[PDB]
Amino acid sequence: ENLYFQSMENFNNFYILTSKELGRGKFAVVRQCISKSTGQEYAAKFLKKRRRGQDCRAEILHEIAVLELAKSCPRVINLHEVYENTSEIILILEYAAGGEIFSLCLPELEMVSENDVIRLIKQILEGVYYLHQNNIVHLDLKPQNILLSSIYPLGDIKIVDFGMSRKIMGTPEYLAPEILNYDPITTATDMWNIGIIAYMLLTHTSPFVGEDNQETYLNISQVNVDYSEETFSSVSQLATDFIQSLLVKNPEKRPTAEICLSHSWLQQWDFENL
Ligand SMILES: O=c1c(O)c(-c2ccc(O)c(O)c2)oc2cc(O)cc(O)c12
Repeated sequence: ENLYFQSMENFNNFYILTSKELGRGKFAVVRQCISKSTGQEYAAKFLKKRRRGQDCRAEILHEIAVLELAKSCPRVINLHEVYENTSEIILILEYAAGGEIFSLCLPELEMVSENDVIRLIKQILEGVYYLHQNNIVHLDLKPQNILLSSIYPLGDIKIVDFGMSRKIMGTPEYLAPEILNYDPITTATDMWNIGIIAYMLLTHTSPFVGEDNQETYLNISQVNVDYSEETFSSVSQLATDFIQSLLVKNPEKRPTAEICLSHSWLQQWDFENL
C-alpha cells in the first residue's frame, strides 16, 4: 500500500506525544501531543485503516473531507494536520481541554446554571445549523461527542467524531426512532439528539435508558420520557417545551436547527449591554 499523508518520521520530528491518553475505541486511540517548535497542544487521533476485515481508508478520507469543509465553523473541531503510517491515519486536531459535555450531565457535577445550558445548546445549534446547511448530518451527536474548549471557566463547544456523518446499530439509548425503523437519513435525527442533550444537561438523567436494551428500544419507539414534576422541579417550562418539541416520534414534526435558534427559551439579553 502507497501512503498519502505526511510521513511518520515527520510526525516524530515535529511532535512529541504526552502520557495523557485522551480516548480509545476498538479501532482508534486519541493522545495529546505537543509541537516541538511552538509548544502548542493538540489531540492526535490514530485511526486504524483496516477494520473488521474491511479497508477503511476511503471512509477516513470522507471524515477528513468533512472536517475540512467545516474549518470556518468554530463549533466544529478544526483539523490542523494529517499523517499516515502503515496501519494508521493520524489526525492532528485542535485541543479542547474541557472534556465532554457528558461530564456536565452526571449527578456528581452542581456548577451548571441555566445561563450555561442555554449558551451551550445555542452553540450546539449553531454548529448543527452550519452542518445541515452543508447537507452534512452528524448522526452520532451523543453528549460524549461534543467537547468543551475549557471548564475553568466554562468555554465553547466543539463537535467531534464525524465517523458516522453522511449526506441527507450504535449505542442504543441515543438512536433516533427513525434509525430503529430503518427510515432514511434525515437532518431531523441530529435534532432528536439535541433534545436528548438538553434533557441530560438539565435533569442529569438519561431520557431513554432502561434496565436492558429491549426496554431502551421500547422507550425510544414509544417516546416514553419522564417529564414528572419530580425530575422537572428545577427545570423551566421554556426548557421543557424546547425538549418536548425535539423529542417526538415523527421526524417531520421536529423543528430545524434554524427554528430552534429562535426558540423563546434561547432568547436572552446579556445584562452588561446598553
Ligand atoms: O477525543 C477526541 C476525538 O475523538 C476527536 C475527533 C474529532 C473529529 C473526528 O472526526 C474524530 O474522529 C475524532 O477530537 C478530539 C479533539 C480534542 O482536542 C480532544 C479529544 O479528546 C478529541
